[PDB]
Amino acid sequence: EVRDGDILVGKVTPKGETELTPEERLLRAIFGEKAREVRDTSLKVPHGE
Amino acid sequence: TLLQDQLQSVLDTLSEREAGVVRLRFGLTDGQPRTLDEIGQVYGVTRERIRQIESKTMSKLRHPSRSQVLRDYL
Repeated sequence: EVRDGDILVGKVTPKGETELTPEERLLRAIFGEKAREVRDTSLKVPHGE
Repeated sequence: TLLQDQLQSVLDTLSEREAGVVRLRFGLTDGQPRTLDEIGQVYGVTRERIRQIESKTMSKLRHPSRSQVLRDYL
């Protein structure tokens, strides 16, 4: 049983090779987690459904 | 922008040295990542002195009272 905003299909695409702000890159060192070189673009449910 | 403001409010509460080490290191006040000897060059210190104060600073940053307001900012 879903509500609106839930995730339907796990979809993910590569980003490429970009640069970051130094401030967020600092925080990623603070939280010790680089994510990946991909994009978080998955299938989710439309609203009121 | 408010994220950068929280960077200011949290980052100004630590010591005088570590502010300049992190800012001049990570390219924050200027915008460019630098080598090891560049920010130790203005201080007249060694690379290991920078690395122990910076690494101990990274131990200070994982103190969770600071991390609580910053976890959602991921």
